[PDB]
Amino acid sequence: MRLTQGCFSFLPDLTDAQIEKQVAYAMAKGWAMNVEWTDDPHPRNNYWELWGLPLFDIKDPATVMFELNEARKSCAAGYIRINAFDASYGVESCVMSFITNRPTNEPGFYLDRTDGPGRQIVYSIKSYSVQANPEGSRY
Amino acid sequence: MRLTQGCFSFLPDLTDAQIEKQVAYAMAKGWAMNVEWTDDPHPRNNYWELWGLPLFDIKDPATVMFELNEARKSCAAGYIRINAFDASYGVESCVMSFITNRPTNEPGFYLDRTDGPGRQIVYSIKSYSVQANPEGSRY
Amino acid sequence: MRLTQGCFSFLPDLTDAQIEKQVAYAMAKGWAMNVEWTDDPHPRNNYWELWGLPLFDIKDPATVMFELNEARKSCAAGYIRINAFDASYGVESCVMSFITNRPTNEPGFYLDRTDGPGRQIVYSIKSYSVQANPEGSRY
Amino acid sequence: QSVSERTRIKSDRYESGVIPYAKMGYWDASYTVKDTDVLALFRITPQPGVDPVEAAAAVAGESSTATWTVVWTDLLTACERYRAKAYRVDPVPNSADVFFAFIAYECDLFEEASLANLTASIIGNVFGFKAVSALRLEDMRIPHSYLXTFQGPATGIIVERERLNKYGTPLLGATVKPKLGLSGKNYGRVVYEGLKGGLDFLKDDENINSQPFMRWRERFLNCMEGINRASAATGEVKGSYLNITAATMEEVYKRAEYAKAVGSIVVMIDLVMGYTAIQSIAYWARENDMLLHLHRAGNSTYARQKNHGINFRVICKWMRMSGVDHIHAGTVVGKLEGDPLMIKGFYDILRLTELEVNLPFGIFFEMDWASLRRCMPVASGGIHCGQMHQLIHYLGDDVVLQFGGGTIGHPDGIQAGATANRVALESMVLARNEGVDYFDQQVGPQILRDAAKTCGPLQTALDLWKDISFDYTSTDTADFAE
Ligand SMILES: O=C(O)[C@@](O)(COP(=O)(O)O)[C@H](O)[C@H](O)COP(=O)(O)O
Ligand SMILES: [Mg+2]
Repeated sequence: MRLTQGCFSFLPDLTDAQIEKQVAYAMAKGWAMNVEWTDDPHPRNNYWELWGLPLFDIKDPATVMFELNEARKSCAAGYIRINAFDASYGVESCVMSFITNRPTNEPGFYLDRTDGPGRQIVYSIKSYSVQANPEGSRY
Repeated sequence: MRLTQGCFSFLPDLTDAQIEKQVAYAMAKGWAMNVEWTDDPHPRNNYWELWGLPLFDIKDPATVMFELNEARKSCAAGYIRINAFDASYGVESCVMSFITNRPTNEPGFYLDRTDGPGRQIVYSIKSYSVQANPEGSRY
Repeated sequence: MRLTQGCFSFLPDLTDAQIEKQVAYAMAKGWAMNVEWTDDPHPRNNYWELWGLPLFDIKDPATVMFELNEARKSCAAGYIRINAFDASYGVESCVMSFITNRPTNEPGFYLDRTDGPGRQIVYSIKSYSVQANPEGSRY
Repeated sequence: QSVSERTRIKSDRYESGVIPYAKMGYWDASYTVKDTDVLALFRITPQPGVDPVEAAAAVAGESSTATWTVVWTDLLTACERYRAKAYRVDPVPNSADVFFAFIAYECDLFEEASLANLTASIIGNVFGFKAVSALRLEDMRIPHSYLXTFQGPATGIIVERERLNKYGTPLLGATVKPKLGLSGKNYGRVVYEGLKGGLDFLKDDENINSQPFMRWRERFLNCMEGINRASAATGEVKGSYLNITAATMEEVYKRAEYAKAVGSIVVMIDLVMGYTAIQSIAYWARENDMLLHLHRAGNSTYARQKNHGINFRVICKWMRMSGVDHIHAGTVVGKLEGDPLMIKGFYDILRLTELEVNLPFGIFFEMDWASLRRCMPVASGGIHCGQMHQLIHYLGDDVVLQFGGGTIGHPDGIQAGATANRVALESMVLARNEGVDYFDQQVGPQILRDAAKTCGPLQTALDLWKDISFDYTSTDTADFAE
């Protein structure tokens, strides 16, 4: 299955030319880009691993693509995303996150069902990849 | 084990001739037939996957059987059921569901026990097929 | 003080002839009259003493008036009112009530204050006439 | 080819795409209404070029089951049954671009005992629809069966009078003034004075809740002293509408419980609290032996104009259903909008056991009230005792006449003010019952000038205010004269 976290995951994987273009839109808006990695695709996995500090004081898109490529080569199989952060008052948050890499095969998830009170079911989402292997060797 | 959901699962697997006779009965009553697929056999898996829309304007059991047979060719190894919907005031629900296809070999379930307060057990039913492999590749 | 229960008590004490006219109004509207007596003027004295039964059958004001004066002559010093009662569906209640007689020297009431929690006060309205003497010798 | 495509719905009705609301079975010129149907009368101004039947059907459909395009999911339901029917459209008298549209909704569409749900369907979306330039809900036929799920008034006219021990004349009240700024101490003063002078009630202003100048507990405690002092001085049950209106429902209860605990006979709420808090506090009022006076704050934002909104007569029905004991319904002759015909219909809706069609009074549907109790209309806003003959004639017996400024404005003090109003009232009623033609422009003023000869405070109130009138054109008028 496709992993449809990120805001462009209903389109085909982005080319380096397309990623560079979104990175340019974000940088013209004065937002800070950062690169993040994980091999836990769970929807509740807030904190993907940081690839360096965010690239705060940076005005050339190719510098972000350069860091994207170092991440792609250095990091294990899994997912990489680029986020855009706006520190302006009243935002102070990420305002764009999209997937740049995904594994060749993602098995996805099952739904674990525990009986609660009455008819209530206690739900748990379980990644096949995460349950089979540790971080670093899941895909 | 045999999954004994559906209303005829203590009889031998229904032939196509027997299935059509039940389809023909449902459609003589004015009921809407649909075809559904799953490879999660859990008791509380309400929502199997729709094989298209329910066949509302369809007067011919043979057309229903055709969609059953097309579902059989296109769907991954699993379970297929046929339901008959009655839209009448007083019913507005399914009135007949039975299994048309079942896997060669269904490992079944185990009962997972978590200690609750006192002597209470918190129970979860776990499918072997589902825990081991993702949807589309469980049988 | 003047006890201002009843509905014409900011007007002067009604004459027999003014009472007959109020009775006429009520009889022409189909209502039932009755006469009642008390020497407890407490505002929460819901039940004054019946003088006979209500006059449901009667077709002539003079009958109510004749009963008023018989009550006047038999009852001790106190209060008499005439009530009009409407048995109609959606009423089933008194629709008119006015004082016909009141003793000359009504001392009235004092407010009796008991300390409750915090600043709250427990009020009891106390009648001078009632606390000094029993029913029948209060005025 | 693919399964989605082979199983497409191909019927005229459930094939995909937009068809008009009239061709979706939301219109039927010969539907026969059932005694269990919710009926609604709408005043519809269709946009230039939109058909009058189409707009009526559109309103039916988007207030029941429809949307803008066809959905196969209808067929999982008994969709014939759930669809509302626009079933009659007449043109509005003296206009060929405004229509009366009658719509019938099936009983099962509505959550039992929920005005929130009734209104969610009936006013939810349709007033903002583009195809319609204006829309007004004029009347509704609430069927017996739906009505029996509701409490109706907590106390109601009959039991209210019994708890008060006051039968025969309209009841009497005054709003405390100035609206804002008074300390609880001084509030308790005004309440004592007014009640002692003859008033049955005083009330907090709609916007007196709890503010820097006066916090609510101070007002309640000081008013209770004032109230009980008044009743000790008069031998009458007295009260003041203690306002329990608040931000949260927890605070409203807290205030209601406080009112109850210190012995108050009555509490008020504002309509801006909204329907769900109103229903809550109406159940509470039944269960805790409390009169519930509804001030209709905010009403005239939707109720004023004839081309668009909700007619106050429907608000009457909804509020009597929810169970408030009092509701303001206009004066005719005071400072607030009131056409005599429309006010009369409002009063009938609140007071009668049933309604018969009477188009001049704005009563479009006949309707049983299902022995739900009767709601006490309140007549308030810029009125005075020089108008008493008009008040009695227009508003009848079961009503509370409120004179905030007409009591407190009195040059000889608050007690003088109250006494003037009650003598006024009692003499006028006395006179009506005797057969006198009190409503005649000569006789009425004379009955009061005669009453003034033995009441000093009345002469003064007649001298000060007898010129005063609010002679202006109405906005909410009938479409049928008398
Ligand atoms: O705030 C006011 O103006 C009043 O206190 C009237 O005071 P006065 O008696 O001193 O004029 C009432 O709340 C309004 O009459 C309500 O209007 P309606 O009755 O139309 O709901
Ligand atoms: Mg006010």
